[PDB]
Amino acid sequence: RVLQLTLGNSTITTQEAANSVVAYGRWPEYLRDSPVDQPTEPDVAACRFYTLDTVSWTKESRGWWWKLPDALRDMGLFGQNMYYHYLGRSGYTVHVQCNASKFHQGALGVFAVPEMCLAGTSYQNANPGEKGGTFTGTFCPVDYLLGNGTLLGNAFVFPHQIINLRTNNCATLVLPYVNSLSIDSMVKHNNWGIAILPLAPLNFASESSPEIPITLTIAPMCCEFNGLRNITLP
Amino acid sequence: RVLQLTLGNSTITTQEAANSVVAYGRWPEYLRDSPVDQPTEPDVAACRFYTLDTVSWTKESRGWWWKLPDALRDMGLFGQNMYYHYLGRSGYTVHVQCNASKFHQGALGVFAVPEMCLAGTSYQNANPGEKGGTFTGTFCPVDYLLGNGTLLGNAFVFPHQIINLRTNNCATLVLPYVNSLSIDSMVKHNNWGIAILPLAPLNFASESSPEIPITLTIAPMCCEFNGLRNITLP
Amino acid sequence: RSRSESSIESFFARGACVTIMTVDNPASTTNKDKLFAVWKITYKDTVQLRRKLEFFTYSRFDMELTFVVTANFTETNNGHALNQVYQIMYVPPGAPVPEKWDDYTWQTSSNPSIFYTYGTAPARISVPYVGISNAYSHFYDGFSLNDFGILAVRVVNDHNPTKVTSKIRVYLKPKHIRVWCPRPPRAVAYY
Amino acid sequence: RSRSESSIESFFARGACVTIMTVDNPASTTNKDKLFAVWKITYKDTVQLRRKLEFFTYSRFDMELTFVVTANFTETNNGHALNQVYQIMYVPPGAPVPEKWDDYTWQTSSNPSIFYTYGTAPARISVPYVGISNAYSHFYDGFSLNDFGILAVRVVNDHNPTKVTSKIRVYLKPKHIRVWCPRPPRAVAYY
Amino acid sequence: IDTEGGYISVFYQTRIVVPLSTPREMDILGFVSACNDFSVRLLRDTTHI
Repeated sequence: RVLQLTLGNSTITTQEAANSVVAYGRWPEYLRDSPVDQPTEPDVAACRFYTLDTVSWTKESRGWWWKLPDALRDMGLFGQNMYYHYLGRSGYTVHVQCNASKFHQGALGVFAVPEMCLAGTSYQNANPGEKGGTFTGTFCPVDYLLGNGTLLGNAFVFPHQIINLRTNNCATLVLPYVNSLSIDSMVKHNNWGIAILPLAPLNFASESSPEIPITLTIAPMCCEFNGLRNITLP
Repeated sequence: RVLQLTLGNSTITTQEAANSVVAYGRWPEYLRDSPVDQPTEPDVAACRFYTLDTVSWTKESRGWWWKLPDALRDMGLFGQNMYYHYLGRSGYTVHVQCNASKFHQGALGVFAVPEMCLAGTSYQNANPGEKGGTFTGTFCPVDYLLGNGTLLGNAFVFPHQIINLRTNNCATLVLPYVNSLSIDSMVKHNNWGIAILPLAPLNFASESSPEIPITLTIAPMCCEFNGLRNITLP
Repeated sequence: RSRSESSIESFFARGACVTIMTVDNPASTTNKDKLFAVWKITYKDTVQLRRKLEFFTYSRFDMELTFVVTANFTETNNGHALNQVYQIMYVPPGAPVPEKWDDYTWQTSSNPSIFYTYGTAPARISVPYVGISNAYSHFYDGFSLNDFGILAVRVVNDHNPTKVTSKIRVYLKPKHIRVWCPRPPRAVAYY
Repeated sequence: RSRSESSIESFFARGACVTIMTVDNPASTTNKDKLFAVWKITYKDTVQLRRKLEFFTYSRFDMELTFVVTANFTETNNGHALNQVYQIMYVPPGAPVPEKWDDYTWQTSSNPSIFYTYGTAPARISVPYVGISNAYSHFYDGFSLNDFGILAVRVVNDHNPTKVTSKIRVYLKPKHIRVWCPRPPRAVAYY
Repeated sequence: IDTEGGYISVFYQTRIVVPLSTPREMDILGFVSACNDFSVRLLRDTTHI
């Protein structure tokens, strides 16, 4: 069975979004009552599954990472909205599938990390746009650290899902908007940050594709923006 | 008394739109029933009063003219819509005021002309964009002809209104969409064309502004576009 | 007083020769190309009709076409011949138009055809509105004029050894007309 | 939008000259065999019709046949003659076809006949479906193609001393058609 | 006749990964047809020789 999800001009097929995890079990929604609260609401075409360029997981692949909204600082509309607008706030459904054959043992951890400050500093350095940033096992923040001198084994606190190949081959984190504010400048501040690390090292059979692809399908949800609308009076 | 008309981010003050004329007494509206008819409906921000650069009417001014939609081939949004879209159709309220002092005798005729083929040939030649095109009294199509070797005196057939200065100083034509089709390529085909000619020659008192300004405030109404939306099926 | 005589129809509806197609009997001797004559139906030649139409911007109209044929021998010689018969081909818009005398197009099933035998009741057919759009236009303010097909005529009797020229007046007469957006009329002069 | 213009009829139903029978006046002088001309009605010559038919495997159709006749003297001589009259014989399937000019077959009562006097309204008849089976076939996968009769034409005025050749176009036009088992169409090329 | 109509492209989104010696040469077939809304008008045969 395969569900075919649609968001206007975009469509994604999904085996079974049974293993969907909403971070902190909070579904993303708009700003509740708590016009005057300037909720410019363009939930039309900026809410379509976008697809980042796939990375090629290999034997010695350390890991990948993308900041959000950053990633979509170009995905057409949404990327636009993050300029004609000063303020905004979107949740996001991140949908990571990585099709592989039944002969590829391996396992990835997808970690959504609120305010993912990757340590070891210059805007561009920490914003790899749409191609994401990679880790290293010794610029590239240390993998088993996630920049921040932490022991990997604890990552699992952060909304996470494990793509153990000999089972599900997809994963879907659902991040809701999270921040110390109620709305904010979507451009200069990346609420989330998705890191994908290989837990079990990718291994396969003799003559088989030695580099399985993994795609990210980030769809901004219930997004909104500030206001330019002023007011007049007679 | 002055009415203050609003269309989102734009606002126009108008003395009294009492002398408003709808061409052929047909108000512009959308495509009636006569989704399947692919009526992509973005009647949001493309429907705001735009304002063309004012022309300076003088003694020896012959006349001016603008093709529509052409004119708005740049007025932000609407101009955009005429590219991301293949098909479209908009009416328009054209609102021509020309503030002058009580000491300026003069009179203009505003003529809306469906399919205004200005004769004497190269796209750019017949599409002066937003600054409009001017006439001449002998490139510049002959004024008392409107290109087409016609006698001026008959213009009045075409939806028209006369700005006789010693009376109303504004004029508002309301064109509805007109064409041999039901929808069309807004870009390569100018449904209307507004020509403003001075009937009574502009004259004034000794030391007074010798060049009264006339502004055009074209607001596209009930506009719509073709479709990119395809369809899938299991 | 009444308006009747000036309604749209009463105005437009009027037989008007719009052209004279001329062909020559396929005299195997020296007939060069007069073998067949072909005309693309367009008002743009008859000032008269043309003018009345440009009084508006748009219009629809089932056009009816009558045919009057007239022959005569070119040589005062003992010109004998058997009653000839003309073929009248209507070529609907966007269809190939004959080139040769015996181009396959005459045979081609699409084209409605007429075999008028000389000296008889004038031939007649009536193509309905054939605009691809919703009305023929008379003016345009865009880039890449409409079609109404082509007439094609050719004699069918073949090896006649006596040249027999023939004119064919076409009398087009707009029927069921309807117009839109009147415009000032052009001075008689420019045409 | 509507489908009408592409229904089976609207598609097939179209006058198409399928051949030109040519005969000569029985000029007792030297006329050899052009005395009469005979054609076995078969689509298999008009690529056009042929093709549209092979789009299917089976079909039934009352065929209507019009006749257009055209004469002219062969000699520029003072060619005189009285309005000739042609005989048009329809020979239903499995019937003997004329051989001589004056073979008994012209007289034979079975054969429906037409006497068209030159220079008049084109002759016309319409044989109904005449398949011995339940539909004409277009393809066969067995052993020992169908018939639709024969046309036969001969001039009737006899001792004319002026040779008068005449073509007779036949304009067959399928009517009340019905088809079965559509098949991919053959490339224009092979015919 | 001749000039628009649109296009349809197919992009490798991800490489076509496979298990064992299975060949790295798949193939794809393409179909086309009309839907109920399709219709035609003004017949015009051209076939000749």
